[PDB]
Amino acid sequence: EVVLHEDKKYYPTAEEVYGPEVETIVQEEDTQPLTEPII
Amino acid sequence: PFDHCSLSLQPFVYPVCTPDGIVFDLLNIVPWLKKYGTNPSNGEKLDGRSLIKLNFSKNSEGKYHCPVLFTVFTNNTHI
Amino acid sequence: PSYYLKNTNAETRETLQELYKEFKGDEILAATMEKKK
Amino acid sequence: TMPKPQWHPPWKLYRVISGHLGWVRCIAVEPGNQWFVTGSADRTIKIWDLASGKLKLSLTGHISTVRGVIVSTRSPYLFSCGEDKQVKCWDLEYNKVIRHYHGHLSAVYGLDLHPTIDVLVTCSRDSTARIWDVRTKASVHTLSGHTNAVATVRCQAAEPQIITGSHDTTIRLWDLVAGKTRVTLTNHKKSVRAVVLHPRHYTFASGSPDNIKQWKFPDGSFIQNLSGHNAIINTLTVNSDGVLVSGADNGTMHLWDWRTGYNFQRVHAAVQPGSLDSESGIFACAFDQSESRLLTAEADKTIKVYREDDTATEETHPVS
Amino acid sequence: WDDDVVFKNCAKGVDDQKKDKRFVNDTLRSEFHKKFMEKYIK
Amino acid sequence: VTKQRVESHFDLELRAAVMHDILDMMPEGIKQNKARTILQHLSEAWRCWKANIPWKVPGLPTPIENMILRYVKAKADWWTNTAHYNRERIRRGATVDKTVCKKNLGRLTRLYLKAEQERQHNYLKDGPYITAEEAVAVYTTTVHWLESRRFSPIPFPPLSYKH
Amino acid sequence: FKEVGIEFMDLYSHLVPVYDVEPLEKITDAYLDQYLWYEADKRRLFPPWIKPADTEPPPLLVYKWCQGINNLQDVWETSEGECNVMLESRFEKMYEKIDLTLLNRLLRLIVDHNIADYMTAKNNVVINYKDMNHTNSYGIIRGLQFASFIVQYYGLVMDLLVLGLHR
Amino acid sequence: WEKNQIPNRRFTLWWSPTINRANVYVGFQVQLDL
Amino acid sequence: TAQCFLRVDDESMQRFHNRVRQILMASGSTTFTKIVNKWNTALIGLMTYFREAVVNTQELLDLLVKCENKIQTRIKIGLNSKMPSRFPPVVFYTPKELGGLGMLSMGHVL
Amino acid sequence: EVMNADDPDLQRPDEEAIKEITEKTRVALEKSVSQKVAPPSPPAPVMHSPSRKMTVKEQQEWKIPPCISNWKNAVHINENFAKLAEALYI
Amino acid sequence: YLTEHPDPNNENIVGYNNKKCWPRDARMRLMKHDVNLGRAVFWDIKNRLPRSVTTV
Amino acid sequence: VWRNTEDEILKAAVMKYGKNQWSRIASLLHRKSAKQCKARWYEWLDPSIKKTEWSREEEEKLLHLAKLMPTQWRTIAPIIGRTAAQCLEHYEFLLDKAA
Repeated sequence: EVVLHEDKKYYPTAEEVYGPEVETIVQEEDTQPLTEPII
Repeated sequence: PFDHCSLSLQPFVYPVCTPDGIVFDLLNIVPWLKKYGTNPSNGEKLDGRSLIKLNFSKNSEGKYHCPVLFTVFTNNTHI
Repeated sequence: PSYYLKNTNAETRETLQELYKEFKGDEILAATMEKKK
Repeated sequence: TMPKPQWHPPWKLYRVISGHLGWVRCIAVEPGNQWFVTGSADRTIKIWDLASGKLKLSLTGHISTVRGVIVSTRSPYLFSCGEDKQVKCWDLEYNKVIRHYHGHLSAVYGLDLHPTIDVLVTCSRDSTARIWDVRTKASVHTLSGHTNAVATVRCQAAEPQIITGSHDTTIRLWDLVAGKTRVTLTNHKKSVRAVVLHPRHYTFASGSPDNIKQWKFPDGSFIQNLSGHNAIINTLTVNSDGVLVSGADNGTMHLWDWRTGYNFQRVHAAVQPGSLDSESGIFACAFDQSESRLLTAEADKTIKVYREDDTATEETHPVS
Repeated sequence: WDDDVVFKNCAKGVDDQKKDKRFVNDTLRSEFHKKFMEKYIK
Repeated sequence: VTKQRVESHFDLELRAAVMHDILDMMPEGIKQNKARTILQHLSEAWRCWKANIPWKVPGLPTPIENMILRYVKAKADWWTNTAHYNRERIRRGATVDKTVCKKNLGRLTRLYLKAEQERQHNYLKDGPYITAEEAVAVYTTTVHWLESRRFSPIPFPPLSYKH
Repeated sequence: FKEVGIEFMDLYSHLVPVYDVEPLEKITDAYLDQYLWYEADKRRLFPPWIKPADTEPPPLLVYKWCQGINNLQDVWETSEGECNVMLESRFEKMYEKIDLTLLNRLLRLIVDHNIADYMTAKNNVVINYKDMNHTNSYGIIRGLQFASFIVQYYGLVMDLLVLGLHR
Repeated sequence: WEKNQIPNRRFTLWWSPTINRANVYVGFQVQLDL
Repeated sequence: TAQCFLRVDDESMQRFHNRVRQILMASGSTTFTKIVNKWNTALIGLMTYFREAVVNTQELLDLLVKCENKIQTRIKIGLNSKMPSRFPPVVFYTPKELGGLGMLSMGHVL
Repeated sequence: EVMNADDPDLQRPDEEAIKEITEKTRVALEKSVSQKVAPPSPPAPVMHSPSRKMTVKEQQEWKIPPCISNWKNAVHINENFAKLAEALYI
Repeated sequence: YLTEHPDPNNENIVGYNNKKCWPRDARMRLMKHDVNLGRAVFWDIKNRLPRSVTTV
Repeated sequence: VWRNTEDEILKAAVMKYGKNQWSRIASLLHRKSAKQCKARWYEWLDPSIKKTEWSREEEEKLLHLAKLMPTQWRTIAPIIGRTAAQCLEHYEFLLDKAA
């Protein structure tokens, strides 16, 4: 087995729906602070 | 420190070190290695046998001092 | 089954034996839980 | 009825980004193929490394949707524009707004920086467009006349310098300096949202629900009616080798060759995990600078990245 | 001691549950929302 | 645009975007598809999303329904994210207001009650999570304790009761 | 029974629910709750360590706890390598996870079956808020006049789970 | 002490001669002409 | 044999501060008497419960003075709108038998 | 024609012309901006397509049911419940 | 506990939380015997409560 | 309790006003409250309340459930499509004819 309510996933996964090769990314935050120049 | 454990992380009683040098006690890492085939120093698998006995000198006060050099060991000196 | 379950006592052990002896599938909830293609 | 159409190898999806919390309305590429800018309805503006596909930065400018952005190739400037009635400019060494060109009356819809005269040209749902001095916050012309929201603009050095297509289903070509209407085309039936200018053929195409149409400069000579991708079209992007891309509203992306107008691929993309299919959609496209890879910002918070297909031959993929 | 307790270790194979590394494009079920609700309702 | 007119504004922009998009693509109802009525149905779909009631009006041309779902999903997600943000302001103390306090309370409860309705129905569909072994262990162990405490079970309260 | 109405009260830092029961059922629950506590006390159900107790206000509790720690045996000695550990936590969701039927059996162990079925059934109602509804069939409704007795009970149960009957 | 309508006008009155000491506040001498 | 050091805890100082913020926000229509009542009451709800950890907590004391002085400013902008200088304090700290507001003060000390 | 008739007929006139015109427009733009700083046109013929009228099929296929509003006026049971209750009775 | 969750790189220092109101010498000090005891005890406690009924 | 006159006024008021403004409705009849109107409508009046006798299969389901989920009638009654009142009294009746 049984799945507690916080442990259940109703939505098929990204690797499930896209395939083997698709290099999927997730990004919550940045690699920089606001000061450091990109230019 | 000089005499502080890796697994229990306090005063180690018997020196029995993995061949690399980051040392511990056999009587300490015994249950960890027996119940998990690897150790805390490295995630990779371990054989218990190669952990070899070592004995550190007792000096005038009882301090761990170099057998040949007699110099006193502290938290910093090279081992 | 009785993994996760250190120290089975006598009457729990008994109740569990008797349940796994006696229970087979029900119908009302099996129906409760066809689409013309 | 045509010479046998050339053979362009197909395109395959390879890398998918999911970082936004709203629709991804617009996307642009940096001059040197190192990073691309995204502006969303989440109100963020997010800069991403083009290689590692990693979010290099995010910046919280606007108040509502960012409807369009553009990066300067003559400066480290980045100009944003959104349905907050406002247009902003960012310095990208200190990552900050540096001037804001007030003036429109409603949602900006799109804009472009003129390649040589340092002005902006922005189109707005307020039935106009404007020409902005870069630095001094000066608007020299309210290019006016479209009977409704000027759904887009593109600007170029040669005459005419400004093409704007609208929901009036018309297209209008303007003289920049007198800021006056020169020419109109009115072939279309349903509103026209996407206009694109060829790099080396002095021509340009416009898309609408009916189908694409093609025109020859500077006059507006109709050329060659392109049909097949019958869905609300949102961005057209054209490549070096004459590959032309129509991103539709409902996810269905269609490819053709610019010369013959030969629709040679339909890609029909798959949505993220949690997004219902009805939320599928394409909202903008852009080839990289080196034109090897292709970015598409979709209507389900994702950025899909397609690559030229290497295993393609004339027999793997014939032309018909 | 310990001779009488009822549940031996239940956290044997719970290897961190990488839903917190999934990304779900669906507001009312994203992990951000779940945790924010967990924080702000009692 | 200023925090007062943010809501009214964004609403205007949304309704008009809907008008442009579909009621220039979907027609062939060419005269006027009773757009005004399709927008009434927009509003009603929203209302029902806010009240957690499955809105399912059957006779709708599926592409029109596709549009409406795209747009309500947009708007509701905006709603949520602005709720997250205002509540973070109010917890950070940043500012005061007599509206953006009551408004956010309302929004935040509605989000909660939606989560709950979900979690109950999930429990029913996924069966008691406390399997049977755990149930029997707990039960029996309680009984052991009570009996070992000679605890006289309380009896239903007699009518002519002293107290 | 009828249906209860919910609404949140706001402390700016975390909302907290606040229910509303019908008046008749209010009165009945109030009585039942005084009764249950009066007996349960008289018969010494709740052992001592279940401690929002009647005899001491919380600060006196703190003092009691300190000096309790103090009067242990050799507590401050660290010579031979002893270590003391004080740990403190929450149960992180007890209300929302009380399971109705099993709670019904655990009450049948304590009161007679008529009282028991009253309590369990009352915890199963329709929760209103201006337009939304549902039937609260998993958790427990903290807002009914005898939620306190049920919570302290379920506590004692999980206490026995943590300690183990011996200790 | 007491062992539409207005706010605490009574409190304003009763503590008047201290809340109008012109030393405190500072500014005009706008006396009521009547 | 040992010494216990008390000190009010964060969560609790925080909920104090929120109670005061709640006073300010919600009461714009109420009279000064009602404001000062809600203040008095929050205060003794803090002191007469904590009672020793308080004096031992500098940071709390800062909070107390800040908040007090803040509600005195709220009644002051109650009269006029022009902020006035000085302002004799008696009219706050005077018992309500003499027609003051009788606000209980915890701040004047260093 | 619909083909590749004349590629240079299409090819863009010379960069040199763009530079001269760019400077011309730049100065003209300076003149207008500096000066300001110190019944529309006839309807062009609708070069349009004809409509293909609305059949009955799509004439109803874009019929929209009216607004019948629930507001506007102006279950499945898992079977393990069985296991649980049976076990507890035992 | 260390058998059950071997931490190889000694991250048990960062995950820990100690009080940040007090001075330095009044808070909890990070000696590895201590921190490991800290987590080992709590983990033993949590292991007695079925996840499905409650938790810590 | 309810009298047929109040009952009819309820029918008409609901079918006119929609299920959502019970304040206006209860304002209509005297000695009737909005909460009561809502309750009565969903309990008895609304047409979806199926008013017949219990099939053998319906009683099988009822009995089986009330054995499965003790005393939770507002949980059961949707599963067999009657009100809590119907399920409750009718289970009482089966229990009494049995004993």
